[PDB]
Amino acid sequence: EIPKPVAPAPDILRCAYAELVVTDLAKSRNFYVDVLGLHVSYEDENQIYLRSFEEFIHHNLVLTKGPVAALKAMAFRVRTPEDVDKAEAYYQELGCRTERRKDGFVKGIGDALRVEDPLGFPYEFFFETTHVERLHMRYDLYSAGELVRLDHFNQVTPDVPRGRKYLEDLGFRVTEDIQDDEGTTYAAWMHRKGTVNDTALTGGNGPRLHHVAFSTHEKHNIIQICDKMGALRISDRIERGPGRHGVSNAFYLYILDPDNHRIEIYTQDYYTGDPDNPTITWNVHDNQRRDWWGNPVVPSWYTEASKVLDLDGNVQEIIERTDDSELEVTIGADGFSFTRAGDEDGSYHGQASKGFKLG
Amino acid sequence: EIPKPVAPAPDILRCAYAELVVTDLAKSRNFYVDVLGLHVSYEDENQIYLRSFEEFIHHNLVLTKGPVAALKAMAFRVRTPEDVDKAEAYYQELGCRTERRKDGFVKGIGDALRVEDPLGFPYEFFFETTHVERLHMRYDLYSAGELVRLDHFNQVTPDVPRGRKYLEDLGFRVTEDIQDDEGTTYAAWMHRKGTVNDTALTGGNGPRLHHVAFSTHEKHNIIQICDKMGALRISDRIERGPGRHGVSNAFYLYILDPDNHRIEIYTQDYYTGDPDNPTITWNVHDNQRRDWWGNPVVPSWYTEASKVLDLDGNVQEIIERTDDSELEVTIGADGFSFTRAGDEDGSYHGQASKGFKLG
Amino acid sequence: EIPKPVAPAPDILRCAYAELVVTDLAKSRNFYVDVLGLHVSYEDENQIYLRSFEEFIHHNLVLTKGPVAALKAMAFRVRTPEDVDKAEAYYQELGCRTERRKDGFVKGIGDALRVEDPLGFPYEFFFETTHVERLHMRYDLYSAGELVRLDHFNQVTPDVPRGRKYLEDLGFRVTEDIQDDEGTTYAAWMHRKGTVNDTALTGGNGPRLHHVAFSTHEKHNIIQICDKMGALRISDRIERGPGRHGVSNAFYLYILDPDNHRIEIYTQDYYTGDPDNPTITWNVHDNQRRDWWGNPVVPSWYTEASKVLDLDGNVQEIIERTDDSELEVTIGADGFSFTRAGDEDGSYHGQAS
Amino acid sequence: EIPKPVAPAPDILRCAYAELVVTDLAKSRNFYVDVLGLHVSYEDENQIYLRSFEEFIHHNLVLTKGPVAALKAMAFRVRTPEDVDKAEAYYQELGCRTERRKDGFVKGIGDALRVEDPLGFPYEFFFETTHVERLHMRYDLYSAGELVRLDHFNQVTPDVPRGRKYLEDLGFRVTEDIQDDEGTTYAAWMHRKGTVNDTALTGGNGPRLHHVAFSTHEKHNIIQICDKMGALRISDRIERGPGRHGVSNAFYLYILDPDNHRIEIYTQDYYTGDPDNPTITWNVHDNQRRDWWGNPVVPSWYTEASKVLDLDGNVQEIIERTDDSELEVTIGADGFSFTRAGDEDGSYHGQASKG
Ligand SMILES: O=[N+]([O-])c1ccc(O)c(O)c1
Ligand SMILES: O=[N+]([O-])c1ccc(O)c(O)c1
Ligand SMILES: O=[N+]([O-])c1ccc(O)c(O)c1
Ligand SMILES: O=[N+]([O-])c1ccc(O)c(O)c1
Ligand SMILES: [Ca+2]
Ligand SMILES: [Fe+2]
Ligand SMILES: [Fe+2]
Ligand SMILES: [Fe+2]
Ligand SMILES: [Fe+2]
Repeated sequence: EIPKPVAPAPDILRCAYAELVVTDLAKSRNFYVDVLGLHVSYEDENQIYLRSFEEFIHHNLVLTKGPVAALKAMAFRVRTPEDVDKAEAYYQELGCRTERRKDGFVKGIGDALRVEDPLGFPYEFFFETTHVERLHMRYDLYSAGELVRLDHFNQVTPDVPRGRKYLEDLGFRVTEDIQDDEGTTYAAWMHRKGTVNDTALTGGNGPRLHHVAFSTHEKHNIIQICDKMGALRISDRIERGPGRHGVSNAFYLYILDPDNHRIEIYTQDYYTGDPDNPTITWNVHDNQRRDWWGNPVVPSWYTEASKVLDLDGNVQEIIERTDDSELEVTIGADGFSFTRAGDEDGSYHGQASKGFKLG
Repeated sequence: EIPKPVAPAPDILRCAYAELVVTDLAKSRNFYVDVLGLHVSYEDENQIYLRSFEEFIHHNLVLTKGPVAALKAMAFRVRTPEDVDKAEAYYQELGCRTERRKDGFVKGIGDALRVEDPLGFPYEFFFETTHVERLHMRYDLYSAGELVRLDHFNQVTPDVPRGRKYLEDLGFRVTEDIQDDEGTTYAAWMHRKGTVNDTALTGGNGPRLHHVAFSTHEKHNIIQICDKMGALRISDRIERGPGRHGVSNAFYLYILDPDNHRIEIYTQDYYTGDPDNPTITWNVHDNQRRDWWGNPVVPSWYTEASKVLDLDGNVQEIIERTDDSELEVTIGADGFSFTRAGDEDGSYHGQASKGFKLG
Repeated sequence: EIPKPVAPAPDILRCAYAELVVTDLAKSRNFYVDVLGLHVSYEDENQIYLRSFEEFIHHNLVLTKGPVAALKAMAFRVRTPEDVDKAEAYYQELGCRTERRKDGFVKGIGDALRVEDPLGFPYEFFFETTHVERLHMRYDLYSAGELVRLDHFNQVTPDVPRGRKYLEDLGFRVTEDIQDDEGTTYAAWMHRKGTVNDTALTGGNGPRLHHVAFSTHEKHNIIQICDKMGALRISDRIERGPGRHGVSNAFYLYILDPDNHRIEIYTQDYYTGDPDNPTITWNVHDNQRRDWWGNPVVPSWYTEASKVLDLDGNVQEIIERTDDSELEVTIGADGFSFTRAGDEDGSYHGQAS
Repeated sequence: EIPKPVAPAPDILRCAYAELVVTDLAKSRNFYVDVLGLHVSYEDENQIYLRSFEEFIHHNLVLTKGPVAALKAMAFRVRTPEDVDKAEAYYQELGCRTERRKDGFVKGIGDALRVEDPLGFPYEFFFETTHVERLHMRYDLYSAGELVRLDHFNQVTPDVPRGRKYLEDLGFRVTEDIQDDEGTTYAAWMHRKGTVNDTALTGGNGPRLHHVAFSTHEKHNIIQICDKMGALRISDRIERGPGRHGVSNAFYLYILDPDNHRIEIYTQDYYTGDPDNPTITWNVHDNQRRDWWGNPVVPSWYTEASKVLDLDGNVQEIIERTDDSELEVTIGADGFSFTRAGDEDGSYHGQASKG
């Protein structure tokens, strides 16, 4: 169990940006700029800085050229400069390695703290950032698939309850989770900004980064991303979806960047900002929990995720999950899922929904 | 081969309605009225007559209680009363069984001809019909999933070129089809009303009815039908979709009624009314042909379809397809499909796309 | 009355394109290409040829540089090559001036007949056209405001019944109209292709071209056009809408090009292909007939429209409507409209809504 | 000027509900339930408690039968039970009349403080509320016009800067405002929950309630409300819109209930939760500031607004605005607006846009 520090937690506003290491900067630029339409704040031979349509901070995504594709940092904005000091004290009390740079790790961010958190994830906390032109009414630029905000991160970690307690002490509130009747937690979603999540924990070998999520205004904007991928004959890069989630109630799509970093496109979840927001627990065997329409979850969604780096830039060692596997208990050989609790009709035994089995 | 009659073809306007035999009338009413929101023109203990939001003719769907669920008639409206006489002469010259009723087979239809056509299907031709209130501006009734028009039928038949040639002589024009490089045809779509199709042929054991399709205004209306089915905890009756089709370019969904009759919800195909409208042929191995986003086609879509009746109400004997099976050549153990023609990346061998094999 | 020819009418498929004369080609190009996103089929220093997303014929719009902005031709595609000969015989019998060019008037059209029709409008009939890449699945090109098809034309003419009967003889069927209890017709919509309209008649001084209409897939695509015009700070070129029409039930928007040619963006009207399609007549005083939500129709919509050219390229003289004016009877000083017939609550007198 | 208390401000989460006095409970029910589709949490012969599709607290709207239609309370939920104590101390230091009830003023709310605030408005602060079934995935109930959240209130008050300072001290942050080149402020928007507003101030004679706003998921849902109103032949109850706002960037519609209470339908504004969120100031003569498409703002939108009650249920006396009137300066006889700053073309003198 990760103890609660005596030192006060930093006041975290929201997820703010991710820095992803990519192997071919021009290929990655083609995906995030030419395909997905993100807006360039700055670029050079080594990095691309990108932001969503409604953002006013410098960026929501930094692509950094390097030898091994991986998550380098997931960054959260805090409420005041002083909260960066609070973060440093808090993580030092937790016995974590930290690095502080008064003028930032990446361009357009000022005083910043990066940490190897207790789950092995590279987190950044910052307040100071270069404001840029907020493009929210630049409909002369607006794409039919426009990504309007950064919404969340999702992390793969072997022990979800351990992680959940640590994030709750840091001030995230769990909005939804997936459990079974035998005490296992498979996933949890938790927020600061009053949406279903700012980060989330998915049970699996880790630390690895499951995805970064961007939102659109409307469901048709997500449809258009699919449509455009078809027209560009890159439909093999659509991993899963589009769908309606059970957890979050958002309309969703998962796609894969050139280094296989998974990106979610997301819209129309609900308000969670009240402190007694009802926490929703879904049973892992409920076949509407991930896709509300019952569509099967592709096995790569459960097995594949991005490497993460330590503060030296080396890949973090993976620790195997020993708790039960969501894949195995739902769509694997001894798996089970239901449409209606207690009804054999519309249940699935040892395979996925809708007539499919694991490849 | 089906010869072209000397007698002139009737001038067919459009698909108009289907008569489906259903086993439990109240359960079918719950599906078509309470779930899907179709509008009742007439009903009693034996039949329910249903129409779409923008229709002015008496009905688009007749549910007839009977012992064996099946298609009893697929009905086309012709341009004038005299075209019914033309249909009679045309099918008599073909040597088909016909039955003429001056006062109709179903309520709200007048003089009508039913035939057991050369492919074994019960076709109706009629002009006269009782007009009803056209509900197209009744936004006090409009549902979030509103079905606005009847769009088309789709028929399963073993020999597609044989059926296509016969429908062309009837005045239907091919818009799109699916072939392989060695001369096999798997499917064809053909129209009278200037959309992608009024009826279509799917290669398979037949005669069977693959589906009846209704339109919505917008893509979100289709999404709502899925969302409603999830809320009603009947997501197991969502067979396939939602998606974007390759062929037709329509946004789509397939669902199953209580007797397993398949209903397609469909929107935003293109205009085909010019006589040199460009035909489009897709290769059967192109994994964007059916779902443009590359999502796998569930095997039941290829295997399952409704019985059809002869004019005595008995089930038509099925004739087996001898040409290659689309299922087998694409997603079966020796199947294959591609994302980009000639590229092994994004190709699938012996399984479906996205990581699934056949269940 | 325009008598019906004994010569058979050409079989008209649909409205196909318009040729608009524009005064500043580059400014017009910025509007139709950079603002509206139409696709270039051909251009040079004198003309731009444009098409919609789902089109396979060469173009839906030809912009031709000239001294005086006007409609030069409104073109209808006919079913066969022989229908061009039929059109020529038909209009000759009508006593109209005609001009046949076996190699076309504009690029990408072959054998074509232009006429000064009995209402003073320059109509073209053609079959042959150069096919181009149908862009209907080119979602790499698709705009948030994408114009997907050419839908219809709308003509201003002084005597709507006279024009209506002429168009009915040509095979157009009336789908909707606006009348009053006195028996005056203010407007009528008529089709060949099985939508509410291919060419409509608006009562007013004419011949003038009221608008050309393009369709989108969805209502949000129309919203986006408005939003883009705001961002470009050209919201003054949004004339009327967005709204829901009563007549047609379509979602709509009217905007003005750099020469004040009016373009409608339009979506989601209904199927009219059956020959007994029920005709809908609205009362001119019904405040939901034009905008279903009861928003007022600004006077410029009734009074302003494009000049049209004769076959020499000179502007056609205008004939003043003598029938009652829809503007005057609804929003002028003695006009009125209602929300509910017979209810003074929600009625407007001498005054728009 | 309203002084800043020594006492700490309550931590306000969001706007939560309004109580509206209505004169005919059945006609109001028909508007809010049958036309607009709001969900009944509770009703009896005196009151209807309504909530939006995604709400879990007891209600977002209380309709209370009474002799004079008016706003009775605009309620904000606070973060903790202790914040209701803080609210009470804060308003007492401001010298405002307060009333606290441990068991609530309306059903489904527990310990609650109502105040007559420094601008004459009846504010409620509460934490405790009865949770109900959150209908957010009840797509079996979902309307083509579904109202999904309560978004904000908008208040008419004669002196905007005076009010703005008071709300900022309470912890609201200004997101957008409208000013001119002569030192006048015409409107301001301010939030707690990280949207463009939870309440807003519109310069005018007051206290009056300008509107209550509810959100939809998508723009077509707003369109459907207009289409349904046409089908019901009540299009005369559509006041303004639908449109795109300049301020807030939201898609919008304004309609009128049977007592003329104005309801906004609203979707797709932007995130404001960062404390240095950039504040946007529009010029009052910019004809894209209220409707981005330059559609004219009807004079009733400026002149008409609901009465508000004091804690005894009596109508608050209206104080006249002496600052310049947005109506007069933009669409009055001597008004002016522009499409492009400094461009005569697309400008309007002494009349509204679009003819
Ligand atoms: O329901 N799941 O599959 C979820 C729900 C929300 C998420 O953002 C996600 O990435 C997974
Ligand atoms: O691409 N296919 O799967 C199609 C395309 C159009 C249809 O109407 C259909 O039922 C199947
Ligand atoms: O109702 N009107 O104002 C209409 C309806 C359809 C149209 O295409 C139009 O241009 C005007
Ligand atoms: O721009 N205005 O007109 C606005 C902007 C936002 C609002 O919520 C409003 O009621 C008015
Ligand atoms: Ca268990
Ligand atoms: Fe996610
Ligand atoms: Fe189909
Ligand atoms: Fe029009
Ligand atoms: Fe508002």
